[PDB]
Parts: sequence; structure tokens; C-alpha cells
Amino acid sequence: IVGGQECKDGECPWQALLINEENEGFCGGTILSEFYILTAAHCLYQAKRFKVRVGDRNTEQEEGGEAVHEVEVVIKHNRFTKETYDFDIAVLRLKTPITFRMNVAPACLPERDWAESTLMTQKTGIVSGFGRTHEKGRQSTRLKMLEVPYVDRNSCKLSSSFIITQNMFCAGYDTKQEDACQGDSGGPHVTRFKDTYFVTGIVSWGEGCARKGKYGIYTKVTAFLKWIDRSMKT
Amino acid sequence: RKLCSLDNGDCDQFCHEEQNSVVCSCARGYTLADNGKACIPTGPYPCGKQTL
Ligand SMILES: CN(C)Cc1nccn1-c1ccc(N2CC[C@H](NS(=O)(=O)CCc3ccc(Cl)s3)C2=O)c(F)c1
Ligand SMILES: [Ca+2]
Ligand SMILES: [Mg+2]
Repeated sequence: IVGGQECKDGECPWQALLINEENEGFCGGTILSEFYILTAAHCLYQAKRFKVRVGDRNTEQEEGGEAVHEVEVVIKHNRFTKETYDFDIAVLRLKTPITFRMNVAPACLPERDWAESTLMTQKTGIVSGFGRTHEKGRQSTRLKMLEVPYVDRNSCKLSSSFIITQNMFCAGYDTKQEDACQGDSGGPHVTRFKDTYFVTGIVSWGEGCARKGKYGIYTKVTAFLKWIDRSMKT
Repeated sequence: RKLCSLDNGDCDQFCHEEQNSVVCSCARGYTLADNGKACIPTGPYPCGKQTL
């Protein structure tokens, strides 16, 4: 996350971190329930074997709430392709259930029509993760969050060098130096409504980080709500 | 603006318009309150709440 603020105690409890064999984070995820994590399908190509860490805010210390979980089943959307980045979504079933506690809790999955008419029409959403703090730097050792305005879809398409499909949406800033970045992909985009945070996107891709005239591109979770529900029942 | 378009039909969470009236509902792990508008967590660590 470029710009934004640290997540303070309890503020981003649905954040998950995919960690490789070296115990290093490479992608984020969102806790949906005691057994399921939402992430991006492209993240599945960044590590041969990985586990999921939850409840972490500082990768350098041990605040006692951290828990590592092995993945039992990887459910990758059958239409994802590196060529278009369309259908960039996957769900992970864990081997053991997550124990909710301080800094560990699920984000709510909304209903499709209501999410499109009421959540995605709000001014902003919140993106979070342990990704780079500048396009050229190292991953953050601290979990960060950033308020990101929803971007008009026409403007989004005009700004992009690649096709923005119906399974994608734009969020962020035209020139302000704030955006998700490398290491944040797969992580949560949530929208607050009356003090309740709903899953609205998955950090997917961007032409660099916080570039002028470019925005962050998110998987549209509302397009996959039935697919997610089906994935969680098996 | 009317019904769900007017302040979310006074619902805490989901709002649907059925037979020209507002119908509220809630996410999994919440139960609709007796007023049919508020959402009450059924147990601990309900989805979407910061753990403060
Ligand atoms: C051209 N195709 C082969 C790939 C493609 N089709 C549609 C879109 N794209 C892509 C375009 C760019 C792209 N890149 C290029 C490098 C960048 N990597 S990153 O790790 O900095 C991700 C940064 C992000 C910034 C904002 C968000 Cl929401 S993610 C990234 O995501 C990417 F991963 C896919
Ligand atoms: Ca820690
Ligand atoms: Mg920009």
C-alpha cells in the first residue's frame, strides 16, 4: 500500500496473508468464514506451496494473535487467464478452522443487487495489505489500509491500456500518490455501510503503482457471489 | 427517492422491495431484529465488524 495508514489494533481483521515456503508474504486474501479465504487466481502462480497467515499486523514481532493455516483445497475460477486477467478470483478451503479473536474476523459477503446499488455507489472503499509502500521498494512489515474512491467506469476504461472487463472495477486516484501495490494483490477491498464492512473487491492489477492517470483494478466480487457461495458449499 | 432508495429503507443491511414495500434482511451470522430493520449478531465475531 502506497500512502494510506497503518491498520491499528482490530481495524483490518479480515486480512489474510499468503506466505510461501520461506515464510514470506506474496499476496493477500480476505477471510470469508472459519474455513474459507478469498484471493486472486493470479496469486496461485506465485508460489509452488503456500500457507495462509491471519491475525498479523507486524511481520517482525509476535503479538500472540497470529495463526498459520494449511490449505486443503484450492478452488480457482476455471476461466482465469494471464492473458486478460479476467476472472481473477479463487477461494481457499483451509485444513483447520480459523479461531476468531482480536484481529481475526471475517468480512461480510453482501447480496448482489444491494451491493451494486448501495455499496458500489458509496464514495469510497478500503483496500489493505502488506505490499510495497512505493512502486520500487520492499514489502511493508506493517499491515496498511487505504481509503480508495470508486472510479467512474467510463473514466476507468479511458485510462487503461488493457481491456477492463465486466468482472473488473477501478478504484483509487488519478494523480494522488496512493494505491495498492506489489504484494497487495489477492487482498481485500471492502466497503463500509453503517459500521459493517462488506467484501466488494479483490486487489487484482494496475499499470504500476499510483501512476498518474492510472487507477487500481479490482475483481468485481458482486459478479462472483453465486460462484463464491457454490465454492463454499464444497 | 422511495423505499430502498430512501436511506436504505431504514434497514441496517440488505434492502429489497417486495410488492411495493421495503423488506430488510441480514448477512449470515446476523438475525433480523423484531423491528424487521436492525441486524443483531447471533454470536461472537460477527462478519464485518472491527474487533475493537
Ligand atoms: C497484458 N496481459 C498479459 C496482462 C493483463 N491483461 C489485462 C491486464 N493485465 C495486466 C496489466 C498490468 C499488470 N501489472 C504490471 C505490474 C503490476 N504488478 S504490481 O504487483 O505492481 C500490482 C500493482 C497494483 C496496483 C493497484 C492494484 Cl489494485 S494492484 C501489475 O499488476 C498485470 F499484472 C496484468
Ligand atoms: Ca506479528
Ligand atoms: Mg493514479
